[PDB]
Amino acid sequence: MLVLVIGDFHVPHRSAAIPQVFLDRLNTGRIQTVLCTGNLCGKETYDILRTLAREVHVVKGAFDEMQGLNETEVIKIGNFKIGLMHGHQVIPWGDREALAIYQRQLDVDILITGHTHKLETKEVGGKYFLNPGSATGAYSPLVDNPVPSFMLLEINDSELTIYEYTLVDGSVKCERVDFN
Repeated sequence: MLVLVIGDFHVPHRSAAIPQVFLDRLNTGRIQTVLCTGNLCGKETYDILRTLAREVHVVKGAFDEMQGLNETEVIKIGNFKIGLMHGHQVIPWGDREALAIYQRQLDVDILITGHTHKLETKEVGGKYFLNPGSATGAYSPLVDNPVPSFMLLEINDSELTIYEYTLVDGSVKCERVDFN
């Protein structure tokens, strides 16, 4: 099971484009599932996501207006129950304890959130908290210099691998995080 974790595409009145390199890479992968944190540019973004994987999941973002978008979603992949939400609702923002409360609320092994516009992989108390950052490196009050980012998860049962992709200084960088 290969899962593309992406989100935070658009900010109102600010134009952002997904880097072509990310698109070229994403277009050929055998990506089974897409978990999107929300904040889509519009229908164009959804069309793109539909091309990447058979199964696409999108939660409601701060600026999302698409009808039928749930605030939270829970998907089971391998041995992991995955919780997904935009993360603007987690107050205080990005706080470990606040996120922990939501993870417990959703009763999931993995909690995926965006909002911060900073990609982060963290394991706390045997639970995993993942943020893929902004795919387009969109403006955020929270971060001075956001960079385009996304995550690819390789899950085989209880084995979790995170591929953190970021575009820094015009050159793509990738880091691998292993969890058992």
